[PDB]
Amino acid sequence: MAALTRNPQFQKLLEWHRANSANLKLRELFEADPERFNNFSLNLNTNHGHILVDYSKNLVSKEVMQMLVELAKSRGVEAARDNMFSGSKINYTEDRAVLHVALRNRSNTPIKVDGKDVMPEVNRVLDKMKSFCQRVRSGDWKGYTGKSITDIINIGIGGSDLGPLMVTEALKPYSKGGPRVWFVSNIDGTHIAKTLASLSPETSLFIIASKTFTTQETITNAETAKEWFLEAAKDPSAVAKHFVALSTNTAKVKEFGIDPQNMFEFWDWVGGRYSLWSAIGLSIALHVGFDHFEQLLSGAHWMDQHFLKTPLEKNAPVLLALLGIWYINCYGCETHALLPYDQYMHRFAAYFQQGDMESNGKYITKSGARVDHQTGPIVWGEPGTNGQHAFYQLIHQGTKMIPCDFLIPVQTQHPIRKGLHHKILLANFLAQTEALMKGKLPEEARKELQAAGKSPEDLEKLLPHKVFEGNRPTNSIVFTKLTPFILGALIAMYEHKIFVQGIMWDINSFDQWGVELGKQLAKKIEPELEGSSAVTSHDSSTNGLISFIKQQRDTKL
Amino acid sequence: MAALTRNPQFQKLLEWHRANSANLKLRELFEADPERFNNFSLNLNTNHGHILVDYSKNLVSKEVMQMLVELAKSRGVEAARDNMFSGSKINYTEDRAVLHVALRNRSNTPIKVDGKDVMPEVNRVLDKMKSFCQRVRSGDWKGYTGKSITDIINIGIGGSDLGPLMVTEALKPYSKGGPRVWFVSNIDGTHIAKTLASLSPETSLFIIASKTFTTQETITNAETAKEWFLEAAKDPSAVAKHFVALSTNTAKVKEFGIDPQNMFEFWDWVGGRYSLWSAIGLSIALHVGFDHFEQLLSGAHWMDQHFLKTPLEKNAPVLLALLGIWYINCYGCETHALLPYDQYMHRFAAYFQQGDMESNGKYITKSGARVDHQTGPIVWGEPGTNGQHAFYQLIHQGTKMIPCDFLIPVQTQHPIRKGLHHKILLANFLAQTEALMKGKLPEEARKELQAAGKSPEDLEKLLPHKVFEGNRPTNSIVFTKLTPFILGALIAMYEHKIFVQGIMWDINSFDQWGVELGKQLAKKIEPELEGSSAVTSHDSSTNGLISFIKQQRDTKL
Repeated sequence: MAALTRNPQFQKLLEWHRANSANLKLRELFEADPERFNNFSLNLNTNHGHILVDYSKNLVSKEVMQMLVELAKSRGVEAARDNMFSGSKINYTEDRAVLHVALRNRSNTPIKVDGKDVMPEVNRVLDKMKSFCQRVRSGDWKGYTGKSITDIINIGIGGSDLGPLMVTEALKPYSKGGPRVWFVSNIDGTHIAKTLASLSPETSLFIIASKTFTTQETITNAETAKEWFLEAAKDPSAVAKHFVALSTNTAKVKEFGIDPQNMFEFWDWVGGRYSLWSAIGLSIALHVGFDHFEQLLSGAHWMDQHFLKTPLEKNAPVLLALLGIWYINCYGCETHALLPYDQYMHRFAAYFQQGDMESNGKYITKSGARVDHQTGPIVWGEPGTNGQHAFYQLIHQGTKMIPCDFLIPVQTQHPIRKGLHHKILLANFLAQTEALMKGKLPEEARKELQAAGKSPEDLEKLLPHKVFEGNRPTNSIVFTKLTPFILGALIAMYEHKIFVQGIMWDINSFDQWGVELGKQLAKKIEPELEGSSAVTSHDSSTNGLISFIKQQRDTKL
Repeated sequence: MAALTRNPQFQKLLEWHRANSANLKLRELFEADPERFNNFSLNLNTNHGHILVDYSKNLVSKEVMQMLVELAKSRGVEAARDNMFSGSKINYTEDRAVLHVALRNRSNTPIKVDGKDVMPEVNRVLDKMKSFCQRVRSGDWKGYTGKSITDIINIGIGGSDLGPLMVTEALKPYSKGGPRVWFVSNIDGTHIAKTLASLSPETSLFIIASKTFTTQETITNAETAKEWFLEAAKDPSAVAKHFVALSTNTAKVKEFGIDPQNMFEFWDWVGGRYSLWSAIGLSIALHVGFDHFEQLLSGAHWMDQHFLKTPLEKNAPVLLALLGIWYINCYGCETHALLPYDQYMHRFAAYFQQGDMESNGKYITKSGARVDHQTGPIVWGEPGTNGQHAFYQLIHQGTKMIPCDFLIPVQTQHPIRKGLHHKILLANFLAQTEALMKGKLPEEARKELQAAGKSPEDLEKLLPHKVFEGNRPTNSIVFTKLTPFILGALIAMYEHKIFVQGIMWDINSFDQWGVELGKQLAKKIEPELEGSSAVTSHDSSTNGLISFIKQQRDTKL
């Protein structure tokens, strides 16, 4: 077996689930205990707003929570956490530290890697970012014709794209006085082409986000951008005015035409999917200003300290992680839905698809043994209320159990019509989790059908269709306002949730060996597509698809 | 029990799966049979491009496919299809026809509901759409100060939002000369506020899209837009120059204050999630032109005819449906990933979240029996290569089985860098399904590590992490180019896939009773949010969350 399944606290939990989970009914749990909300929620005061983590609408009793906390302890969560924070090389397959927490370590307490404090270098790069932000935002940094920069274009993939995109989208109201920001990520030529179409080479600055500065899709996009730029500027020395790098590859950066002074460094202990807090967040700082970026870091730091200092039984990321374990390893739920009732947060779910799924979509444990249990879930979701009119039909009346996190700010950034829109938004946020829990009983639906004037025959036929079984569990995460600080705390909270789950599963949340095979095979296919010759080097499907491509690419429609 | 589970062909299939499925190995299937691609793919010639549906990388043999087709016949798929196309009231809980196929019936062969041909009214509304599009796009239609329209704003949610948004995004290259299009859907005031901030009341045309014309989000947004407009125009007669309605509800459209000549009608037999083909598609036609809209309809019509006339064994939507049944009801896969390698198609997956999940997220059958089997899957995805660098780690090396549809056009709309970007995009499209199929054996990974110069200790430690188990099934759907016609065919193909699955499960794909409870409970909560007094009328969680909102809404941040 594996570490988790051999653990006696896990075995006890699974045994309890087998014998008792059918007796867990949300309606009954609330009726039996008026203190349920009080006992199954955390009201966190950050001093910059409150975050309420209400986990009371979950299929758990006091005893279940106790068993879950005991399991976290006996899986080594507390020790593993302290090891991360101290710079221990917990990314064991790559022999690397895991120190996104250092990037936002506002206290500046030394954190050592190989006996050396990383904080001076973290702060040196932050200082460089601040200076660059002043130069660009003030208009002092001039393009090749002497004009101020109006547009920033981040070119990067995965961890170099999703974070900056999600955060600038979420913090749009804080971008007054900032340049417009654009994100190019797909190798699909559509992405860069449609972006460049709306830009002037005179006033556009490109940020090339790549640690190695050899990333294929990113560098291809970067080179396309440079070609477009040079068509107008006709001067290779002008590239330094319009291109900067988030990288450590000084030689390659200089080769590209970028001034090495404008290379913003980060470190091997910064995972791509944990990198927005580093130099990778430069586009955030440019867009909303460095002050707001520091606030984002500070919110994450607050949550880091919460995670570090708080007993497990009232520790927010730990409890979220444990509820996830309960649903994944005991109920067997494949997915986890993130449903923010906030249009600004429209890329939040997509961000945590990488954060969660690339971290914990794993199957080999620390010992090298294959797991004999489930690991990371499929993360998905769309903002409310839109989801209600798209897929909530399935959540309410389908055949899947789907743990959902509902998220909302109390205060809106746009209190139009004396708060009418936000009142309705809040009402829907509250109603949906209430509905998911309560359902609608036959006696309730029957009276509605009778009042609607349905015949006895029609009523009988329609009745089961109108019944909601309910008992569908949710978390509700409510926060004062979606400020840079609060957003930072929320992202960090989920980062640590993912960490806790990874430790409990005995997997490495911080490597990504599963991307290698696709990369290898793509490099082999690339040169085969050129020219008219038949490709026979693969399986018949791959060959057949290539044949179709070669036959169809010249057809005039 | 239910119709599917009681069916002897289904029980035979399930028994076969139990006894034989573990012996299905994709790598070996391809090695043993050079004709595999040829035997498990459909190359459809539409005369306006080809669509290759390659299902050969699925965990199926000839025997499995035979059993699946026999099951479709035993479940009465052909008769049910014919009933849909003939105007029979197959939406049995609402006693309605299901006639999205009539909307795009280019042949104009009569389709009767209640003994009356629907085609004259379908065509009357299309003619009205054509005339209106000509007037607006030409610049002839003037706003209240006498200026041409520059911006179109669709206000609607769910079925009245997702289709037009997805299609205008996918067909962006065909929008040159057309007005800018905006989509407002969320009640969240951010959505309308940020849209209106970028617009002038003088040159903006609002399209209020709602089947019922009573949806709270849509009517509230519409009223907010009207108030903003009238603050500038100060003349109720000016509304007729700036507001049109797409609806079935003439009375409510009139009540809102829109001229009947500004109403584009559709019918009760047009489901919201099947409505883009109707008047609801007005924003598409305005953006890309009515000619391109007609091409979209024509593509759907081609696929409708394919579905209607083709033997099941060679019928694309039927085969896709059956493969889905195989994975859902035999393998127990919760999800289905849609992965278009096309940035323009970035909202395709989101569209089919509604299309699939709202249709087949059901639990009551035609006989009134509760299902004792799985129904509709959770649909999700992001376009390649973006999804590729986010979550494919889990697809390759997690603990979930995830059927994936990979989609790509052979010809790009933007063949920049002499086709370099598209070459890389195609290579990745091909490599990923190859990688998912093939995997990488321990001995293959061992040789790679040996060649890398790894010590025996370092090799043994890393080895298991580098293994890819493979045997992960995919469909590859490749088409000549993403034109309006081909897009129409692709959407219709999935519509019919969803239909076939619904018939086989004995559920109603065309109602949506599961959205009612949330609406009811939100109406009750709305007035409770007003004032500072505590709410005690709900469960303690709902009460506690309301208390938090009331306590936090006045804090300065």
